[PDB]
Amino acid sequence: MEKEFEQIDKSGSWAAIYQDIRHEASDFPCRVAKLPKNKNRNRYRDVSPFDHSRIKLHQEDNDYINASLIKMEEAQRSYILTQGPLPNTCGHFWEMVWEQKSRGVVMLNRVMEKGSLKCAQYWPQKEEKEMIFEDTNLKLTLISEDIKSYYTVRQLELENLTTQETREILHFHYTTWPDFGVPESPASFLNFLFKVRESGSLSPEHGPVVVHCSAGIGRSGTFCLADTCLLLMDKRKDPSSVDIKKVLLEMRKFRMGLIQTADQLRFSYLAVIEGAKFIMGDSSVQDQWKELSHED
Ligand SMILES: CC(=O)N[C@@H](Cc1ccccc1)C(=O)N[C@@H](Cc1ccc([C@@H]2CC(=O)NS2(=O)=O)cc1)C(N)=O
Repeated sequence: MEKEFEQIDKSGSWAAIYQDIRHEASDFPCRVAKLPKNKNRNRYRDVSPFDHSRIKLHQEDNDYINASLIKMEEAQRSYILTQGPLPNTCGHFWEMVWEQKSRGVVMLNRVMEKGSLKCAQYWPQKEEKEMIFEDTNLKLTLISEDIKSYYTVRQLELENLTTQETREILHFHYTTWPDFGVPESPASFLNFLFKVRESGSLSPEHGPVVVHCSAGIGRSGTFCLADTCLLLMDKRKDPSSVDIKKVLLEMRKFRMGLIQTADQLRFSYLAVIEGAKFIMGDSSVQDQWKELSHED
């Protein structure tokens, strides 16, 4: 992929490669997302979950949520990519986290971006102001948060009011990744991803991590593509066979539009090439990424 990257850069063909991918991308029915009754459960009329991979709420009322299960078989990791919840779907969103047994939530957007609301304020900002979602009977409380220069890690307590159970949910919020944009640098991106990895949120012992931005495809796709590619090059006899474009197409079989710009695709290569340094044997890179990320 490194020789690929150079040749692509050299030829100034990113937009061409990326466009080929959009052309080859799977096209699956999204009937349920399109039902008349779910119009208000969709943030963007053009971003919908495929029927075969959509996450189903365990409610007879209406089991719909704009969320997709990206099940990467070879990499042995699953991710749920969903849109930034709407004012009326925050209860659904947390019902999904409970039901799917997720341990962590990765937010890659801010609620307001470029003067526009891109996602509801679905978690409490103040410990004393917990949130109650009456429709799904859940309760969410902020226990503590650890704010860094470009991301914030929150410790939340989700309580299922019906069953009296409590679970700790880790919220990993990347606050400076712009819409249709790319992280500041590969190190800052990788320092964030590895933070998520180290927390244990991505382990098979837990349900799929929930990843989202505003539409749940651009930034979310980038994050997931890099993570998956890094797992692949660590599992394969030949760490060089990993084809980023092929992996992305694999992911697009579960949710549409993953990776929204040719530059986000380029950034994914950069991110994976650098991350490979850790995969291939040198753990020191991690410590180096933290320095370059300047989280303090
Ligand atoms: C109101 C609305 O849905 N507007 C639609 C346009 C539309 C489509 C069909 C009919 C009428 C209007 C709309 O803006 N959709 C958005 C969908 C969309 C929103 C946000 C992104 C973001 C890009 C990124 O890097 N991260 S992300 O949160 O996935 C990516 C895609 C768009 N196309 O930009």
